Amino acid sequence: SGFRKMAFPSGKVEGCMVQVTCGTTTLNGLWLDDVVYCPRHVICTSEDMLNPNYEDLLIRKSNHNFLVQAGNVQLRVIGHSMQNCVLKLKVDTANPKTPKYKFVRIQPGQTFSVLACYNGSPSGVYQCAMRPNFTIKGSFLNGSCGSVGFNIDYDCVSFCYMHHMELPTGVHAGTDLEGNFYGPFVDRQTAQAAGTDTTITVNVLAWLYAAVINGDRWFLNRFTTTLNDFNLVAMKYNYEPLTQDHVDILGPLSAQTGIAVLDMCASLKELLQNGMNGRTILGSALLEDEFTPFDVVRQC
Amino acid sequence: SGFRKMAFPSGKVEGCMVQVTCGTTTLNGLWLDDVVYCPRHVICTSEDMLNPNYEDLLIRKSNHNFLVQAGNVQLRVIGHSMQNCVLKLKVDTANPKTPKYKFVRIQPGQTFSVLACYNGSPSGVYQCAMRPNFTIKGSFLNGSCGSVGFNIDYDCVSFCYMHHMELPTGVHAGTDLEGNFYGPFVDRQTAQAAGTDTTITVNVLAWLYAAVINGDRWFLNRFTTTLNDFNLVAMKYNYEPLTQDHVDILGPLSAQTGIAVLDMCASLKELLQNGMNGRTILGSALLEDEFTPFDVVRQCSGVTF
Ligand SMILES: O=C(Nc1cncc2ccccc12)[C@@H]1CNCc2ccc(Cl)cc21
Ligand SMILES: O=C(Nc1cncc2ccccc12)[C@@H]1CNCc2ccc(Cl)cc21
Ligand SMILES: [Cl-]
Repeated sequence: SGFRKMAFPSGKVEGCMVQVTCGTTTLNGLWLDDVVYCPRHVICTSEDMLNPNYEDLLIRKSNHNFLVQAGNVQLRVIGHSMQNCVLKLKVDTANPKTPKYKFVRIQPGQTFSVLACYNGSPSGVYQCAMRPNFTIKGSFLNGSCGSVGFNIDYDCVSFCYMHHMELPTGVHAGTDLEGNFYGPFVDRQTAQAAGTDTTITVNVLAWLYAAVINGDRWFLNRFTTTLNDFNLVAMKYNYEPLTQDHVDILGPLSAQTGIAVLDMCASLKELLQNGMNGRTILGSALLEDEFTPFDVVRQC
Repeated sequence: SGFRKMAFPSGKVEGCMVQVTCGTTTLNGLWLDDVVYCPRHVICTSEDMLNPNYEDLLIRKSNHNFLVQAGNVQLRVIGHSMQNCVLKLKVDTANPKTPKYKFVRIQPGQTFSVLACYNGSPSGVYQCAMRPNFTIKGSFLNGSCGSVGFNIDYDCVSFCYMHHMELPTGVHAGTDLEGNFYGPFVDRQTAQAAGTDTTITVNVLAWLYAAVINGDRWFLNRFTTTLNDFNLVAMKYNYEPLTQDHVDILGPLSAQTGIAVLDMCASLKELLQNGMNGRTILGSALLEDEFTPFDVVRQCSGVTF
């Protein structure tokens, strides 16, 4: 029993964290096999940042301009290339701690663990979700760029996020490990704003099933709803539309608890209408949306 | 910016997790140097759990009865002894991945990271607090016994908790790494209940400072209070008493934000008597008490390990 916001054990990723320095800029890199992946903005100066021409800045660099430190050992850079917004630094040593890995691009609503690092040193691990507006509500200070988001399945690490920047609202933007940004963001200090954030409906429903599995049924009701009537109500509370894919995904949890997805959708509509009335669900006074249906099945 | 429930990086502890199987029971062990530490209830089965004489059950076990698996390698047990509610299995091989470590007993209100394991394999890491009633609101299923709680200070891992059991309310009970239970609990299948819990006041204040550091000031007010008047209010809302030690501990956060500890106490008093009024603090509608003052400073300063 119990339900916690739980991160994947970070050990497999800790052994990949390195410090990357180019001039006065220092940030984190991910050392996998003989390549160090890091944000390409490590080649920018604080002023260059408004309209950098990364191809122009990169062509002016040599392998020896990149200082890569793995613990107390300096790695030798023997090549460099740019793939979208990530810089790939070929090094002369394969990381002996390289786990079985994959690069996966995730969709909004997906969750992942973040290993927050400063100067190539892991400082903390927390759990995140890719918001529907493609930002992440992380906890990052200056120097955290290059910190990565990941999931572990079996002994395989799926790297899904690399931290690049903080937006004016305090939320974070980054790329997959192929350098493609999540969201309409660019690695430039130009005026950029996150779109209106919405609640991840499928995740809230999954969390309501987790509460039912943990013995909490107070919020249930005798009502059901159509998918269209649910979405009409959900939209008014800034909740993401629930698609038939989401309904299908909740099938296992619906079968396990005996509560049909549209029956749970009706409990959610009523919770949005009434609030919680001094009650909590799984120790929370708000509806939690950073647990996917997969996380719930895995943890419960 | 941002404030998350953040655990210590678990890598140093992952390299210590092993599977311990004795009879029909399989649980987790902590392999440090040439010793595997695990709950002593691994020697128990069905009849045993009811009324267990652990000295009697342990004396009949041979070393070869404890199957210890470290990854895909079986460790050889060359000795066994019991220290309080923890079983120590002497093995022939020192763990080459043994980090710099200490065994520390923590006090209620102190936080730690838990590396939840099943079959000697780490499955998740989460941050939690030792409640004032000595339970932990963890997330544990069957097979999680032997999972450990820890903090990291520089390069030294301080092991502070070993998971032993789940109480009927879904909360968890365990021991320090010397086998002494936190709380009035015993490792036996019997009627046991967690006492009425209280809110960790110093931790709520620390979290209010974290909210101020992150730009949330709506709850601040012009008022201050005496420590005695605050404690009279706090006792009414099942909040732990705030001592002068707590006030001193919050000094750095008070100096950083310009909000005196007793000034933040008057904010807490108004929040307790009036509520949040539809507003949230750091994305929460409840007052969070599982971040210590040190946790807030560490996260808002970026300390690495
Ligand atoms: O955002 C950035 N860094 C940070 C990243 N994360 C959390 C921070 C918190 C506090 C200060 C900085 C933080 C850098 C620097 N500031 C502008 C900028 C513009 C574009 C790009 Cl791609 C990177 C950056
Ligand atoms: O509590 C225990 N294990 C667990 C531990 N954590 C979370 C669980 C969740 C669900 C089932 C078991 C769980 C064991 C088994 N039940 C009786 C018992 C009595 C005494 C002792 Cl010391 C251990 C135990
Ligand atoms: Cl480093």
